[PDB]
Formats: sequence, structure tokens, C-alpha cells
Amino acid sequence: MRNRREVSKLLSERVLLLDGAYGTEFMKYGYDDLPEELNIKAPDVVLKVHRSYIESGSDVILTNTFGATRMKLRKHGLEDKLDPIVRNAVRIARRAAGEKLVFGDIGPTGELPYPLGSTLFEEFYENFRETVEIMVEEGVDGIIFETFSDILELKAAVLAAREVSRDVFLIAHMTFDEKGRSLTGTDPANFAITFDELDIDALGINCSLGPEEILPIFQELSQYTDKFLVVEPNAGKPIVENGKTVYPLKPHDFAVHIDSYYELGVNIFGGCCGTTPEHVKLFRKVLGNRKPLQRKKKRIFAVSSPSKLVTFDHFVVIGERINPAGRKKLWAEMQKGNEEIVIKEAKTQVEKGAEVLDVNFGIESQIDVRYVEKIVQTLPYVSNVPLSLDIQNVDLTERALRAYPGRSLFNSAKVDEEELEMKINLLKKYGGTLIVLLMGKDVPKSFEERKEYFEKALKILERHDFSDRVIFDPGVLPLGAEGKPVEVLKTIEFISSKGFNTTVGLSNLSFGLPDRSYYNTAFLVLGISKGLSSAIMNPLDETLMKTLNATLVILEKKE
Ligand SMILES: CN1c2c(nc(N)[nH]c2=O)NC[C@@H]1CNc1ccc(C(=O)N[C@@H](CCC(=O)O)C(=O)O)cc1
Ligand SMILES: N[C@@H](CCS)C(=O)O
Repeated sequence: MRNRREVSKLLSERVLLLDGAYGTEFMKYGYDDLPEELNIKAPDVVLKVHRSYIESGSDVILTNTFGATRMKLRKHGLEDKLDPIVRNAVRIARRAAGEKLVFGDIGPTGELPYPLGSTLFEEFYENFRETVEIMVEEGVDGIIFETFSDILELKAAVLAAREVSRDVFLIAHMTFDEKGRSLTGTDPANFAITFDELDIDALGINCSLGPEEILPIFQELSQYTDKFLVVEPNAGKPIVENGKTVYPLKPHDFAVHIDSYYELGVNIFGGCCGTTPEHVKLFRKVLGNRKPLQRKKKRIFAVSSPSKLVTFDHFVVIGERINPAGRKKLWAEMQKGNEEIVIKEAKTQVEKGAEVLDVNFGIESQIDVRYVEKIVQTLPYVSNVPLSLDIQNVDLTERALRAYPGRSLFNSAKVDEEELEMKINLLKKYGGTLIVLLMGKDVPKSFEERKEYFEKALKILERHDFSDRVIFDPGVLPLGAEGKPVEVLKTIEFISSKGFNTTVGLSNLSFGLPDRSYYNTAFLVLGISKGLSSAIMNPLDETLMKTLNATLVILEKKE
């Protein structure tokens, strides 16, 4: 009925009240069946629960479709009822809602992404796409992905939804434990930074914890996004009384927290498991009519994996090793679709100090795109760290960005209008940061020429509103080919002075020469002294890594 611009307008004018729990309510009516089944078996019960919230003052109610996706329904022998379950649910909610908003509610599948589970990004995507299709056809005022525990699964859900409709208001939620971490390790800042740049309309948190515990987690989230915010705490932490589980937080003790969420910029407030019509009735009285607060957001340059957020506020070691060039064993295995060998190189580099891993597949026309898609999804989970996607083919780049679990660093766009625009557009759609290589047709041979490319890059970047998502690579050329490293050091110092992060493919300096390690170490020390913020380098080089540590200690960047 209403599109995202209209819902956004309404939210900009007033904080809305969502509804309470459905799963924890159906039992009080004598129905302990799977919630989604009632949409067909006892639609009357679903209608009653929705009306109890509308009659309690809710401005928005959720469809009874939390577990209504093929992958989840298949687990209860209901996959073939997906269509009626979802169409009925929406209709029932629409009848109860009248003029109020109805959001299509979609929860996770219960299946972990490969390699923890067996599911690839593409299957999650199709799964969510089908449910969203039905909801959009039936006329929802928005889609909310509730209770997500993994960022890759949630990214597939939001991308599938946006692909079905560019006009539906989309809300993404993750649920966090007491330590402020989702199941696969994502903290609130990581969730915010990763998802703030995707085309969603709002971010939020629901379930797992009560209103008191969610407060600092919601605060962290609010500081890193300017999108609309939603929260639905459980009515206190669940405790056992007589074999069963109960949510003990009463209306008043729950309601008293509304003001504190209002202060942190909340736009929609509701409750999850344990919340009843009685809680909602009180929330309505306490919330009243309020205009949401403003906040903007903290700006940070960071990349992520499900469990790690790497901020560029210290020297970042980017492992160069997953790169087949000049590596017989590795290159052979890549063509054979060998995963564990790349996993071994990933883990070893991280053990040695790499905080991000560059990933390159050599002659891409010789590699299975399915293998790329699998490696990109896998390394962040098993190696734990973010990736620098060193990919040339633009179509292959889109595949890798789509399935990347977090916010990646995309390894380079040269300063060429067409290439940059093409890469900037893929990043805008799938999220991520970009390494911009300071060269074009030819390779610059001086500082002045590199500076010209820098300034041209800034022009093109300012034009596509992308100046805050790049790292500059001056372009290190072989010493044994008149690379003139001195001109690169000048360039690093100049870009650093301008406030931008920098990086270099360090080992290039010494290829062709003997004692590579010493030239590499010497250059890195000099570069770091000029402001170099990262480097694609060999973390397995003990001399290089030890001297790097000594360098950082000496310069007061650590001890
Ligand atoms: C040009 N480099 C580069 C980049 N990315 C950016 N942004 N900038 C760059 O300069 N990606 C690729 C490469 C950095 N990675 C690497 C990885 C391995 C070796 C290397 O020395 N490989 C072989 C030796 C090859 C030879 O002898 O010529 C090895 O296994 O030692 C060099 C650079
Ligand atoms: N909207 C769902 C949330 C389950 S975590 C329900 O209320 O059942």
C-alpha cells in the first residue's frame, strides 16, 4: 500500500509503536502448533492476536510469517504450503490493520552459511526472494528481517528483497547475545557499518535480551548509522519456573525504558518474545506522540568479516599470499577447485599477523566462477578476517561482492572514468571500499604525475559521492626496472598529509632482485615513516614482520 518514501515521511514525523509477540502468545489461546500453520489451520486465532495489538494502539503489525520461507518450512514438512501460508498471513493482517501499517515479517532459516553449514549465498538469496515476491504481491507496507544471527544470510535476504522491489521499505535486524555478538561473531558497530551502506531503510535489534541489556548494544548501533532505527526487546531474559520458559518483565518495568530508547534516536518501538497486548497498551500511553530525534553518525574507514571489524587507525597488514602468480603448487590446485590449500594459506598468514587477506585467482578465465564464489564466502569464516578482493573481470567482481560476508576492500580501479564508475557502482550496490591505483593508460614515472592522477581520482570520486570509501595505492614498480621508489615515498607522504589511507603492493619493489626481503623491509620502514597505512605484503617473512613490529614500537604506535 505505502512505499518506502511514504513510510520514511511518516517516521520522520513520529515515533511509531510496533506490536508484541505472536509465538509466545498463541499458546495462551490453546494453540501450540507451529505459528505459520495457523494461517491455514486456524486463521481465526491469527486474526485475534493481530486485533489485540491493534486494539492496544500499535501503528504497525507484523505478518505471521516469521518461519515462512521454503528452507525453513521444508523442515516441518510444509514447503509446498508456502504460497497459501504467506498469502493468507498478509490478508489476515491486512484485515486486522485497517489503516495501520502491515510489515511482512521474515526470520532466518536455521541453516548456517557454508562452511559452517552447507548453504551457499545463492540458495539463501533465492529462498528469501520467493517469500518477498508473495508479500509484495499481497500489498505490504514494508519488509522486516527479524532475529538474524548471521550477516551473510541477512545480506542475502536484503539483496533478494531489494531486487524484488526497489520501493518497499526494508528493515534489517540482527539479534545479539549478552556480550553484544551475533551467533557468527558480529558486533553492533560491524552490523551498522556493513549494512548502513546497503539500500535498506532501517536497522534494528530484536529478541535474545530484555530492554535493559539491549540498551548499550542499541546505542553502539545508533552511533554508526543514520538510517531509521527499530528495537523489539524480549520481555526480560527468559527464566524457568515449572519446566517451561517465561519472560518475567511486567508492563511498567518494560515501558520505563522507552524514554532511553527515544534519546538514542529510535524510530519504531515494539516488543518480541514475552511481550503481550497488556505491555503494548502501556507502551502506547507512555510513548505518546513524539517526533524522532536526530543524530547523524560517526565516520570510520573499516572493512569486515562476520567476526572482525578492521579499522584503519593503525598499520594494517594485508597478506599477499593467496595469489597463484609464480606458484606452481598453488596455481595447479586452484584450477582443480582445491579449497583446503587456500584455507591453509589464509590461516597461516593470519596466525603470522595478517589482519586482512588479499585474494587473487590468477588467470581468471581458467578458474571456476563457482570456486571463486565459494572461496569468497568461506575464508572470512575460517580465517576470521576480512578480504581484499583482487579481481579483474568485472562480472566476476560482481559475483564476489554479492556473496562476500561483510564489508570488503576491493582491490583496485585504475584512474579511468569508465572503470572507476563501473566499480564504484558495484560497490554502491553491494557495499565495500575501494583501492584506487594511481595510474591510467600508462604507469606514472614521478611524484607529479602521480599527484595529477590523485587529483583526477578525487574529481571522479567527488562526482559519484565516493570520496570516503577509498584507499590510495601509489603503484610500486620494480626497482630493477627503474621503479624510482623515492617518487612513491613522496606520494605516500603527500596523500597521507591529505587525510587519506594508503597501501602498496610491497613485494613488487624487489621482484627480479636478490635478497628481496631486505629491499621489502627497507621500503616498508621508509613508507610507514611517511604515513603509509597498510601494505599488501608477505606475513610469512619473519625478518619483514619483526622489523615492522620494531618500527611501530619505535614510532609509538604500539609496544
Ligand atoms: C602488484 N601488486 C599489487 C596488488 N594490488 C595492489 N593494489 N597493488 C599492487 O601493486 N596485487 C598484486 C600485487 C601484490 N601481490 C603480490 C603477491 C606476490 C608477489 C610475488 O613476489 N610473487 C612471486 C614472485 C613472482 C616473481 O618472481 O616475479 C612469489 O611467490 O614470490 C608480488 C606481489
Ligand atoms: N515476530 C516473531 C519473532 C520471533 S523471534 C514472533 O513474534 O513470533
